[PDB]
Amino acid sequence: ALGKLQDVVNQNAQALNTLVKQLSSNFGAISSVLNDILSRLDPPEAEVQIDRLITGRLQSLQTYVTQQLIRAAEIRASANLAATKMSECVLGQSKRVDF
Amino acid sequence: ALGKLQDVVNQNAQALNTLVKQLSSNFGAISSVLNDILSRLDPPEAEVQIDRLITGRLQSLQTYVTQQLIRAAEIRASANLAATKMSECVLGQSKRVDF
Amino acid sequence: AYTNSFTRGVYYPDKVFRSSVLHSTQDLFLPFFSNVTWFHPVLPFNDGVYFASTEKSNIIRGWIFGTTLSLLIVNNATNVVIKVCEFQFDPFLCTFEYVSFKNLREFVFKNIDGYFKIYSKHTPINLVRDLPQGFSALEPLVDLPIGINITRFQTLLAYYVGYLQPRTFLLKYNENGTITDAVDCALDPLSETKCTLKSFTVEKGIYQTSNFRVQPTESIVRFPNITNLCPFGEVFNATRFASVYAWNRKRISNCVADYSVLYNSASFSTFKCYGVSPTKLNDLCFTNVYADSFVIRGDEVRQIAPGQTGKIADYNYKLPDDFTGCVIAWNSNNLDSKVGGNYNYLYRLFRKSNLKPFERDISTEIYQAGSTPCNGVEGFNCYFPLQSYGFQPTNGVGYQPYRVVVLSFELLHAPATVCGPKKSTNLVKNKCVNFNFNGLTGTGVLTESNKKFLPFQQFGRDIADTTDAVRDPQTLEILDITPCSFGGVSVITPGTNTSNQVAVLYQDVNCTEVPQLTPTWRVYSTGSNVFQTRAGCLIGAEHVNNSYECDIPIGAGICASYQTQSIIAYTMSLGAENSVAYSNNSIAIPTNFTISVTTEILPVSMTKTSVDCTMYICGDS
Amino acid sequence: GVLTESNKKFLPFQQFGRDIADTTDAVRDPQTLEILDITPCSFGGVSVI
Amino acid sequence: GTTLDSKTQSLLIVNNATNVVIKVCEFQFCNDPFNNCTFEYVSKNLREFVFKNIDGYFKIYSKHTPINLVRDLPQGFSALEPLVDLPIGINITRFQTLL
Amino acid sequence: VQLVESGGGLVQAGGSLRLSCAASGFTFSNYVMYWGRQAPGKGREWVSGIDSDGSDTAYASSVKGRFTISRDNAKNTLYLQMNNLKPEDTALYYCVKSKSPWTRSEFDDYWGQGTQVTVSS
Amino acid sequence: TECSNLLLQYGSFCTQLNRALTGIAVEQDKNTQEVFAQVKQIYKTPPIKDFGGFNFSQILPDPSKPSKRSPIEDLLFNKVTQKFNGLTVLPPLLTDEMIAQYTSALLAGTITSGWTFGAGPAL
Repeated sequence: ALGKLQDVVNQNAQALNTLVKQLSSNFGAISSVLNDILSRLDPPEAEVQIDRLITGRLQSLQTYVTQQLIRAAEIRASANLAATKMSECVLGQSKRVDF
Repeated sequence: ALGKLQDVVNQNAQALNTLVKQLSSNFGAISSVLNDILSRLDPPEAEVQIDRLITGRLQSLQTYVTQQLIRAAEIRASANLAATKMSECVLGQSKRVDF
Repeated sequence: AYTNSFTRGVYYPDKVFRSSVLHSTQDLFLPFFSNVTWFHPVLPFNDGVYFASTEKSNIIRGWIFGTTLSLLIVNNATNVVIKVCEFQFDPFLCTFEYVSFKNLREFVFKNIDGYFKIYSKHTPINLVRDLPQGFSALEPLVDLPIGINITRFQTLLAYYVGYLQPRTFLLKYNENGTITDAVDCALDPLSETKCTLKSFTVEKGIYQTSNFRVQPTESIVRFPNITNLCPFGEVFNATRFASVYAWNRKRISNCVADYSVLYNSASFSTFKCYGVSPTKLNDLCFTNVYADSFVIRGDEVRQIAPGQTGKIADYNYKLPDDFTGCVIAWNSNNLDSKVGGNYNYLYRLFRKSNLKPFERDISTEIYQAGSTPCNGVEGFNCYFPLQSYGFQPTNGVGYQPYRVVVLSFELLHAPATVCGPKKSTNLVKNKCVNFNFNGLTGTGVLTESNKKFLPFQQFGRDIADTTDAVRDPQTLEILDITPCSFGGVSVITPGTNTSNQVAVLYQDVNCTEVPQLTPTWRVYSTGSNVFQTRAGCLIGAEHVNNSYECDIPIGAGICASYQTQSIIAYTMSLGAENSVAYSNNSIAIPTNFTISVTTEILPVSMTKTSVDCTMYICGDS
Repeated sequence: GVLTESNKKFLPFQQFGRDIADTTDAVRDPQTLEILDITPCSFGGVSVI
Repeated sequence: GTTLDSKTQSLLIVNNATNVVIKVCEFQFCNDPFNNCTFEYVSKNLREFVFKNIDGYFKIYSKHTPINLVRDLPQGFSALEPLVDLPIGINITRFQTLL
Repeated sequence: VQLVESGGGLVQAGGSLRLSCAASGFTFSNYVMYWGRQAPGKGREWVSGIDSDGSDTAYASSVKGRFTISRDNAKNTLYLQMNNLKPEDTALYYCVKSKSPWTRSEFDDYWGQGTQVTVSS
Repeated sequence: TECSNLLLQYGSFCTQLNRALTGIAVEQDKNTQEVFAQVKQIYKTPPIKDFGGFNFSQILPDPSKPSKRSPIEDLLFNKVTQKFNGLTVLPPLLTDEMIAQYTSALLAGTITSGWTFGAGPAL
């Protein structure tokens, strides 16, 4: 019965989990552990690996933020509909059919 | 007259033909065909070329997905308004002016 | 003998604790429901082995592993000996020496990265002549990194032998941290669905699990039937090479070109291929090849390369920044030098400007160095446009003559008369094959065409700029390239709480193009339960001729439900019929009423989050 | 991070646990043979009112 | 060619005796025409040809069409296919035709 | 960068010799080392090549089927085992750094100390 | 396959994109269901169009045509008017004939029983 409330929690939790999992992908670099590249490679070579990880992580953060911005708009539409339903069904009697 | 339906169909046509046409760009490598890179280099550097095509096509697909996700919200708002119009005009007589 | 290992061979993948989680491990495990061998003998060790033995009086002692039957593990009355040695093995009953049916023993043997891992578990049984039904995990026992190779094994002494194969499992870690259940992810569509949603229970619905692609049945190469080898020797084993400012350009065409002849020739001091890896030239094809030959000192050989700068690069012979070919240079001191200093080789040193690439200059006008017109006055303020060479074999090696050739070719998508040594194969059509035309590697289904190409066009192209039409390099027929049939795989499942049956949906295929663990997967591949809809090939549901409310939506007006029990496929019905008895003088009026309370649920807010840029991306670095 | 005692029971062969996101949360100490929880070193946002 | 004499190389195309001749020999041309070599591929009707100078290449595009009109280029559209790309390696600044 | 080669000597037909050289100033795992010989007073030649990993080995057509090439990445050592050796092979042998990584093109920017190899009966 | 292995090192971007497009595609059937499935039953008009002079012939379904559509829906369908690289077009769950059936049911309900069927039994 409460799928509409549950799916919001499911999607948000899944998106945070995916954002965390992307921290464990090498993004075409030697490895995902910054301390390891800084440990086993010299500055001139370690810099390129760090930069590739930075690009991948920044892109992942960007995609998470954009998906959150898109979902928030739908939740705001639902909040506006719920506020309208409150003001026109609870604080009054409505004539709009099936509203 | 039927401008809105045709516009939706056309915005689906382009931005998808654009996605297909974007599958043939160098993005900084020697060729726009993976096999052309594969049949012309050893993996230690065909890797670099494939990586550049991968980054380009990944940005392209992500941008297309974002635009589609945004267009989906517009169509969804239109469909919710259409359902409201169906319920209030078709299944009754409305007292809303110009609705 | 043989038997069925229902659910065995699951071992803790690593020494990491997990709780109430459902993990996904890709590692070498024993597939469930597997035919495994039953014994009461030399046995190979492919990659891993599941050894399970039922005994009561310890009729078994241990094992022997290795290839040249090597390490012994044995269990005498009380203790056990572990050591690798050169022994006097048909057995019957150093680097390291670790000498330390009611009862059932399961052992897992793996040697990966040279590390030997043993996993074990014991359980009581009151059964005979059969593998017990149940689930049990095999804990690790001891890790010995002997670092030796092993190919076969044999025990020391009934038992069963199972082999581990690369598989992915959904494991179930309980609150106490023990694997109480698992899912073989490749056994059947239902297990794959349980993999996509990481849970052992799947609610009713439709789920997209994987992608299905028809596979290339064979491989086809079509190359020109020309035979004469390219006269590479005439270019290399020639008489003499022209002075650099007049570099001979000799074309190579209509010939099979083996390049292994140049590779095996070990008289080349610099062989660096620029546009292509050298080891792939023998399979490519080329439009035309230009060999530019001339002689330059070893120090100035570095000028002959794409995108560089120098006197020979600007005034004499320029390789463009996008050059395609290989640069070959070698020493010819014995054949291109005089005793008193040879000056037959000349170069241009006094020019009015640079040269665009592949531009030859034979200008013979006096160069000006002063501000006055030369008027044919050689000497002060007016130099001769060329310069000479000094060739004595008594100098440093950097000054010796080097016959240098640039094997320039255009690798364009063009007729490509030149090719490498590759054996053409018969042309097969209408089948998904991994073809190869003139180096245009790719896979697809080739059919006859109704197209017309221009007599110089080599192949067609799609809007995506991908090859979709070719002409046969041997018969000049237009072939149609269509990518091999494919689609998504969807599993039509009534909830696992209801039944373990599933139906399979293939997206965008014809039910003939669909042909997988056979004892489970193949059942959902044939039979009289295959239905073709507008959403693709539906396998595992019966097409009934009734109509009901949509229970699981397939697509294009088709829904599938679990009824009698089996799965049905029906064209959904919108609702019950009716006909209001309308009349010009007939009205209907309610005589009673109802008070009905209903519910609407509307999401209002969502969790408020805040992610740090530096802490997420770089953390503490 | 910060190390403190816990009450989770590792299996004897297990050496260090993780979370639902496969991140280090628990480690079994080498010498004392106990179970320890590892927690993130504290971080937060600073707001000015 | 650059200079139309023995000094610089000069491409030459002729149709005579049912045969076309394409030398690169720096011929000696008189000022009203109607040595060292490189190659010789010695082998109203509105003729249309396109010439250009690429790296080591001289491309000859061509198309022939039946026309009956005088005093100008005709109307209409017709594409000019390629016929050959002569492998000529000279620098060109001027040219002249032959009747 | 520092290179000193080891091995070489008076070798009769069918004999064997081992050449080794280390590379310092760079880890040497990435770069590819070739084997080069110059007969005295003649041109230099390319004898054999090794891939950066060690999986891919190439030889001159002259030494194909007769010589064994091997190198160890971990102590930075390149070896050459030679079979069916003859007075034909007499030359000064060079192990060279190819300046670059993870590529198969065969030529050397640098030249090592070299070894004096005398072949006689 | 080298491209596939390199792609696997960029985390799960591809899974995210496939899931997003799947959500859009499933929403496109929720939209149609909400707009058109506003009624439980499927009403049918009386055989004879004697509605007191109002001729609904230009909006009611036509038995003659094979799509059982009204003339205006016919004009709407007329006036509004493939290669694959991983691209796929899923078929809509509700066919156009079914949308025509839903519209016919709503029209029949309005003509024969007023707005009474939008709140309860058709009167």
